[PDB]
Amino acid sequence: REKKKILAERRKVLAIDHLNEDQLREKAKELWQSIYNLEAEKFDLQEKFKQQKYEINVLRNRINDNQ
Amino acid sequence: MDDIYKAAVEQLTEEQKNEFKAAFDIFVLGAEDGSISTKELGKVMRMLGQNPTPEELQEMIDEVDEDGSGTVDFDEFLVMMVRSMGKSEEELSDLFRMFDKNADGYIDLEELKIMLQATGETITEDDIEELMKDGDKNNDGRIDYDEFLEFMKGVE
Amino acid sequence: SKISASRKLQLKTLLLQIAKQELEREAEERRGEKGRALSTRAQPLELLGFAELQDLARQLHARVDKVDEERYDIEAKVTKNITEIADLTQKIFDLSADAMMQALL
Ligand SMILES: [Ca+2]
Ligand SMILES: [Ca+2]
Ligand SMILES: [Ca+2]
Repeated sequence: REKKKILAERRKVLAIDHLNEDQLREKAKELWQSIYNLEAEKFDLQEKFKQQKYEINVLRNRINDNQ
Repeated sequence: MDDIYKAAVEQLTEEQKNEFKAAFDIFVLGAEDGSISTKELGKVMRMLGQNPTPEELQEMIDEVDEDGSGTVDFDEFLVMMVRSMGKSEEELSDLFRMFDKNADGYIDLEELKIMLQATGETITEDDIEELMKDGDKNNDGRIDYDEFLEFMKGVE
Repeated sequence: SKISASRKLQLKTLLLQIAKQELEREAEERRGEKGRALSTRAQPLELLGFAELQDLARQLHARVDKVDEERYDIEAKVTKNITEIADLTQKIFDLSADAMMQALL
């Protein structure tokens, strides 16, 4: 009985549970493409993260060796 | 950026060291020590679309006066004629990781030596020796990121 | 010097000829590593009945709201690293011829 959980789990009802099936067939698709496009952005954002741990590792080697 | 000028001085065709030698005897038509000074460099500069100041004239000579005479002779002239005939820092950092295989932030002798072997060319023993000490400007065993730049200036 | 400074440059030029190639291929093992993580994380769709077809779209809809949360919390770790790099990078930073030949000969 939390206010946001009753309201968060209500975006499904208002966007899916109200109309056609030959529209559900063409809506269930683009909901997955919205994830594949979102699961790729999450990959190229972890690879970049790995690379910054190296830059900062290199930079932290230069501020301590040049003092 | 010094030992890259000699590279294009050694590779000067003898059909090009003849023009420069000819155009250098005309340069000095009136100097005692037979060498280019500020009097002569004054001529072919303001008689060529400038008017550089006498000190500004002497600093085009000190950059290639490896003799301390202020008299750019012939061997100092070819160095000058190749300072007027590269690779970016934003790019020499994504190459600096393909050396640092153990990902420590440095390039020790065994990281450069495995890179030398993959070049398809034949490495000797002295090639690896002179290269490391060309980069390691403090003899700490590694070429850090600040030296890997002063190392690879002007490399195509 | 024990070697010609024109060969010293030959070797130097040949080193950066493969570090670029070992980077055009590092960024190639990573192009594939993507699609292999997008058939595991984004198992493509294939079809149902007008009933329990529905409780799929209500699961994708609940996935996007979570996927973008997974994408947000890693972004704000990349976003913060960009800030510290330019903050580290700031600390360390503080520490003619052919026209003369033609006019002579
Ligand atoms: Ca001299
Ligand atoms: Ca290393
Ligand atoms: Ca060093």
